Amino acid sequence: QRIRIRLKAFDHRLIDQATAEIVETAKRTGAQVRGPIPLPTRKERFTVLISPHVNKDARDQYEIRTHLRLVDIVEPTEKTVDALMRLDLAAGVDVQISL
Amino acid sequence: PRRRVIGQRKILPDPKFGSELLAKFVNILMVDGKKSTAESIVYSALETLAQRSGKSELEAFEVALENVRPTVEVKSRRVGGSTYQVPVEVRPVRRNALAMRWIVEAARKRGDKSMALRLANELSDAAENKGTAVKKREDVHRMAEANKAFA
Amino acid sequence: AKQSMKAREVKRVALADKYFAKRAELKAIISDVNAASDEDRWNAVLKLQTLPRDSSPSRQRNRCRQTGRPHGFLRKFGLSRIKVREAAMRGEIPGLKKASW
Amino acid sequence: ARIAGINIPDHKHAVIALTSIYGVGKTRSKAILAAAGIAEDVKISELSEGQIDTLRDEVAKFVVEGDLRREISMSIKRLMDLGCYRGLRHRRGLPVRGQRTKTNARTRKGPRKP
Amino acid sequence: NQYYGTGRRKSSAARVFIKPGNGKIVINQRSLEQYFGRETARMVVRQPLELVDMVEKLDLYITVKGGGISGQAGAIRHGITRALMEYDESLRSELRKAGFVTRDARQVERKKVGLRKARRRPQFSKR
Amino acid sequence: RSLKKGPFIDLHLLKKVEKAVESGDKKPLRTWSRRSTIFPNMIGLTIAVHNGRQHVPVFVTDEMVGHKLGEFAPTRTYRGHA
RNA sequence: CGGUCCGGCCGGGAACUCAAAGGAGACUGCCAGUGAUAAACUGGAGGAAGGUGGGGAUGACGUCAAGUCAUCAUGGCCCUUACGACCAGGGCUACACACGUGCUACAAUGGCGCAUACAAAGAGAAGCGACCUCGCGAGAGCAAGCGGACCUCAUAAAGUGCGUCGUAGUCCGGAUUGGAGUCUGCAACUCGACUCCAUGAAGUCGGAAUCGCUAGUAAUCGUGGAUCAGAAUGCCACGGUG
Ligand SMILES: [K+]
Ligand SMILES: [K+]
Ligand SMILES: [K+]
Ligand SMILES: [K+]
Ligand SMILES: [K+]
Ligand SMILES: [K+]
Ligand SMILES: [K+]
Ligand SMILES: [K+]
Ligand SMILES: [Mg+2]
Ligand SMILES: [Mg+2]
Ligand SMILES: [Mg+2]
Ligand SMILES: [Mg+2]
Ligand SMILES: [Mg+2]
Ligand SMILES: [Mg+2]
Ligand SMILES: [Mg+2]
Ligand SMILES: [Mg+2]
Ligand SMILES: [Mg+2]
Ligand SMILES: [Mg+2]
Ligand SMILES: [Mg+2]
Ligand SMILES: [Mg+2]
Ligand SMILES: [Mg+2]
Ligand SMILES: [Mg+2]
Ligand SMILES: [Mg+2]
Repeated sequence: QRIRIRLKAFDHRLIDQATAEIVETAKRTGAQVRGPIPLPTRKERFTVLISPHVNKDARDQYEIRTHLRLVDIVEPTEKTVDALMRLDLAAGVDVQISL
Repeated sequence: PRRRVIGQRKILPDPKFGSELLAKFVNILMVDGKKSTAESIVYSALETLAQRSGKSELEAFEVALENVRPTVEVKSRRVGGSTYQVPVEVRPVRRNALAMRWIVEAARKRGDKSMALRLANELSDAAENKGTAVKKREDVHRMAEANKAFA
Repeated sequence: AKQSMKAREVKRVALADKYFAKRAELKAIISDVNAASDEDRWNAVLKLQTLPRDSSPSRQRNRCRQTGRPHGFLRKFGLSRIKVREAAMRGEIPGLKKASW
Repeated sequence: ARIAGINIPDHKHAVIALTSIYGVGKTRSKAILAAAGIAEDVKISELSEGQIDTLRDEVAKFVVEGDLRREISMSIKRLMDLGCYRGLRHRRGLPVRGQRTKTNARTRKGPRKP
Repeated sequence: NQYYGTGRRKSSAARVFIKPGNGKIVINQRSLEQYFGRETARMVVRQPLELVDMVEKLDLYITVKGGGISGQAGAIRHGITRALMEYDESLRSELRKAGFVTRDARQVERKKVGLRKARRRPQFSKR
Repeated sequence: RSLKKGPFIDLHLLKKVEKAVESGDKKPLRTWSRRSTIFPNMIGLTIAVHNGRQHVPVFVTDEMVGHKLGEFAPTRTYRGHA
């Protein structure tokens, strides 16, 4: 079968190393790893007034970039699934697995 | 333009003929960035001059252009609270620009149906040295040789 | 401050999920022509009024979470514009840096 | 030419000329000419009379010209004597449909008197 | 072999393949006259193959994405330029003088806060 | 305007009006509900509807059925400028 | 390249566009001339780009007792069967007038009808809502897919081709009002948005005077987002023509 892994993060270095940690621990159990692919980053923008009162033209513009990585595994032996479900990464990465 | 002196900007020739002069003409006629509309109008008027009253199809335009091009202008210069109208020579490119602008603005204020045939009449009578573009030229002159003493 | 306004708002929130999103059946369902075309639908339309004037999701003003400001709200953070700026510069909203493109 | 609409439209395309009849707009004119079997790039010229009164009593199926005006004006009088809100606004001369009145009510109130 | 070129304008992107020895201009599985209805776009696409002259000496298969008529026409011009530069490798010097080789980098300017447009300012009045 | 899927009227006004047409006409019926449709059921009774400070009495004729009650009690006082 | 129902849709390819990580590139670096053996200026080559390449963020010491005690925080003062608290209705939408900022026009470089091209950037779970059926229409019923480079919003408009109107207060303009409706919402009277039929004011380019803009700018044409049950001609963004 195929197992699909989607990684979301707020910065690109943490998610870059997280994708590494995945894809070599997948080759550590001798599995074929398709990817990793960078999907387009989704940047949400915000624009706020910065005075407490009556100053319409004075504004600040912020953004949050969400970085998306995709990796597919196409030759899972039983020691690949557990071998991916035991892995410890810092708090900035959200992983979603798909059977 | 205190300090930074400027060069020039490129302009394409015309698809149908390969002229820069007429490409200037349609930029001056264009409104609102509708280039297709202005190309249509100018081709529609120029052939309407050529085979109704006219020559080899580029010559028929320049003959009407030369008879509205001004050779002298008025520019004003301040004293301490007086400004003399000093006559000045007009530079070639400004001559073509002034001619094209006067033709377009005379064609805009006529009373006929299309814009193509308005342009057509104005260019035709500019070839015949009458109309209102040519008299715009005549009276810019008149005022230039009225102030001939301030050269 | 006007603490009492915050009290009104939290009471409306609680009482509103108290009734609606649970008993919307009195309008979302019984109004259907397949549910009734007669006195049943009329009885439901009149029953929808004895529920308190609150309990509608359409009476929450959606104030700030810290100061309770009505205006300049941002649904993404739950704060006013003033508080999101003062907390974003301090570095507490993750990933929210100043944008320049 | 006269229609059941008593007015006399002039020599232009029929779908436009039948809108000079008070109470007939463009959609009504298209319905009229579609039921009469008449194309609408045909003038009031170039048209039969055994084609004109088929128009006349095709348009006789609507509330049209002076009979519409009566119907409208008494619907206004009704409000004006009912004493409603729309009636107060009609009887006085102010906008009725809830428009701004501090500024920009000059169509309803006419040219401005200082 | 294929001789390939990539060209880009405001928001368009064109890939150009040229083959020896036939006269087809085909863009998005369409003729040139079917695609560009404006003769100025038709003129801009024929520009580089006029100094580099031909009768029907190479056929070109083009696809384009994004932008409008002028953007796509300029992208195709730039792509033809790069492709034929890969073809001959010494038509470069005269194409430089024609201005066909420089990627026109004029992009639309962003709208700025407090302004009605990129530079258009609200109407000011003293009082 | 409102959907044809049911006109609107309150409960307290509905009960007050039914009991007033059973019991014969009475005091001007005091109400605050300016949003309720006038029904056929109360032609002839006098309803005093709130306008913000007062209760304006209205005598319902048959022409009023289908309108709202608040249409017959103006909320704003104004009589010329100068 | 094979096959095909002729749609990258299947096998397939990793070339190309693109996506997003890393790296290279521009430095008066090079060549002439001028210059006080200067710092620097004009010109040329190469180059995708040349002299701060374009745009943004970045706002020194201070000025105006500038603005905000109604975001918050806070010294002092004041209220403490009310200047505190709860509820229904109303009001903040009034209207003789004056001003500021916008939108739509006064038309033929246009209006209307039919056909047909080319975008970017976004949003979405009490959410976005396709297909099909009904309605002239706003919409309704049924209901798939989508926490999304996959599904939906969502068939871009100016443009091009054909026809018509033929300089009129018009087949320009679409204010105002009458009738009939849809949807959101306990509830559209005061006081919502939208649709259909009818009505068709002013307005024919604007006094004194005054504003913005140096290039993908001005001008014009559409698209999206936040706020938000519903409710933009405003605000913040995006591309097309130019
Ligand atoms: K009419
Ligand atoms: K109002
Ligand atoms: K204080
Ligand atoms: K109110
Ligand atoms: K406006
Ligand atoms: K104005
Ligand atoms: K009209
Ligand atoms: K909304
Ligand atoms: Mg609300
Ligand atoms: Mg309003
Ligand atoms: Mg733009
Ligand atoms: Mg502003
Ligand atoms: Mg590759
Ligand atoms: Mg600096
Ligand atoms: Mg002060
Ligand atoms: Mg003050
Ligand atoms: Mg105060
Ligand atoms: Mg209240
Ligand atoms: Mg207000
Ligand atoms: Mg006119
Ligand atoms: Mg400048
Ligand atoms: Mg527009
Ligand atoms: Mg917009």
